[PDB]
Amino acid sequence: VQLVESGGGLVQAGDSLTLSCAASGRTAYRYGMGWFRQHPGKEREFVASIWWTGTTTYYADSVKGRFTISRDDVKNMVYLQMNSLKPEDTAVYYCAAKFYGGNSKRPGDYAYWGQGTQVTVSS
Amino acid sequence: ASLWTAASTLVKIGAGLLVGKLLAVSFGPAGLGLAANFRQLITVLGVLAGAGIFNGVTKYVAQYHDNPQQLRRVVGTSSAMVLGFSTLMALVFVLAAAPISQGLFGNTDYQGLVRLVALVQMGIAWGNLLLALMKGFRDAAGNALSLIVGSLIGVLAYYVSYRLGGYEGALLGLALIPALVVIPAAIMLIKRGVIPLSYLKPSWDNGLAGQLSKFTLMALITSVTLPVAYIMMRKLLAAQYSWDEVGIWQGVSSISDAYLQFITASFSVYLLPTLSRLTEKRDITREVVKSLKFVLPAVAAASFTVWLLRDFAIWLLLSNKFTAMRDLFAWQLVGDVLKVGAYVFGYLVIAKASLRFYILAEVSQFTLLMVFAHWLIPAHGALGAAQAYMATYIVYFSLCCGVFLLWRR
Amino acid sequence: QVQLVESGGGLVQAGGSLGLSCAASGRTFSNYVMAWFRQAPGKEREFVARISESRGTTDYADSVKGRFTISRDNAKNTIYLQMNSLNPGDTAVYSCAATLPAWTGIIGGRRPGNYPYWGQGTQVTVSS
Repeated sequence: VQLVESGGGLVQAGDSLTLSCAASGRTAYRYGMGWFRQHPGKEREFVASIWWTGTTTYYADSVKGRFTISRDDVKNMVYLQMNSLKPEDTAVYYCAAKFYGGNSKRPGDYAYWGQGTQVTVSS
Repeated sequence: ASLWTAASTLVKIGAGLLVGKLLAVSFGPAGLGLAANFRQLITVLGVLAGAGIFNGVTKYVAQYHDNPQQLRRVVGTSSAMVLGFSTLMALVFVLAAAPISQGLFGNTDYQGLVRLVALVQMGIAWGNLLLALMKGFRDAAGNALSLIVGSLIGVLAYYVSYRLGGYEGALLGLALIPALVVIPAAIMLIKRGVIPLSYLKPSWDNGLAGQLSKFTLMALITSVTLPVAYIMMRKLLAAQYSWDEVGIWQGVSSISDAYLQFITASFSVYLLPTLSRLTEKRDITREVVKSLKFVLPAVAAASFTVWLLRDFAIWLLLSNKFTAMRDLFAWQLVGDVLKVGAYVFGYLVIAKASLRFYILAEVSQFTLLMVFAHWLIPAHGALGAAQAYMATYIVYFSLCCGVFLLWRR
Repeated sequence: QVQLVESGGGLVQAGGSLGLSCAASGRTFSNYVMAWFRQAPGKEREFVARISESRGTTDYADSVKGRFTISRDNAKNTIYLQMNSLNPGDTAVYSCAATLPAWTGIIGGRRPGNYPYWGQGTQVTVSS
């Protein structure tokens, strides 16, 4: 499968933003997904992930309650609904995929990656 | 007689699917997963309440049905065991309602539900005793009509319980289904006039009580092995993932339990009485082998058909919110074949009434379930539980054949 | 899997006030019946307040009615609990809970067992 992201951009502090990851390929339902963030010059860090069955979702402490990860298997799309955006969320956001996965925090447990989308938030 | 059993098993299956469907559509995978540990306790109560002697009750009621003095001592000692154990069970449920809720649900938020079981289990113990007595007196009609009515009112009680009480009501409904059967069983026992009512006066015969105690140890051993195993496995699956993921794996077992129940009676009344009369090892092997020649292809064909229609089965019996478990079918349905296959070796141990071998078989299943769960579940979730269920009975079936071949020689 | 995060709580003088907020990370948040529960060391989690998923109908315990107020903000996936006229009888660990309408039934809206999704709990302590 191939992941193509979009939805990023520049927003003010406190507004919402939804990131979309379009997965191109078959058996997209059997694949678990995860959203990662990367600071310029630092390693990739875990933001959120969904279990391949779609029943369980995992979030980081700095993330839980604010952002929401969901899936639409009809359109093979994965979403990251971000709500109370703050300058600390300014990074490059990557969506990742794994077959029968989606329950890890490490990037090495995700085979396919997306091109990444930059989300900057001021104030 | 056997057509009465078919009528009972049919209404029980249809009602079980009906209440299983309503629970799924209403509360979804979180409800099916959270309720499974509670449903495990109810079936254990049907196995281990009233001292779990009702298999021995039916056996000895028919054995002494011609001797009036010994028949009264059998029913009298059976009522005593039921009365004493049902009361002790009530005290256990009112004093430990919070720790029992914790073990089953992971929190103490179901105390009132557990405390209510203290009254509900009384209907299970007394109801199953009245059913066992009707079976001992060869009253297949009175037994079947009581089960049919008990299934019909159970649907009515479940619907009213969940509409009013919500989810905890639906849980109360799941307990009220086997408990309410004491209402029609009692009415049927009265008007059919097969059993004198004075016989139910609690008396104590140390001879029959010790013999009936051996049936209590069987239910004791049964209740603290596979049920305990399945409880920790669902709890570990919920903690590492969610109760929603437990309901995904629970839907698979719930679907298989439908067709796996009719096949159970196909080699229950047809196999167990036959394995008791035979005494030669050659004649024992001639029926163990020939029973597998029928049981194995029957479950294989049935289970394969379920996998062929896994999507339709999920949509029909559950909801399309359970669609993720379609991949669980291949692993669980295989384990179902090997589990029911090894049942032939299990009913052989019961036919010989060997407590030693019965303990070894139950703990073997318990251990294999626990080792294969600590490895598969934390990594694969519901698929890990469906893989542990298959890996357990792949090894357990192979062990059962090796144990049988050593015993046969 | 709907997951809730508590925010708020701490010390407060008797008679004073305190606001408690619960944030939810999950889909279709407005579909859920949201509620507040409290619990003392050893006791069962006790109902406090509940807000419906449609018209916004509220329901309060007899021991908080008139003093506590619950409300929701579906645009921000958060619920709130304004606690006024606090007495030492309100010292507990307050938890927010989410569930769907079918789990509550017609008379089961105050039992904690009808709520499968829970928050982390926050400590609330009233002085004297």
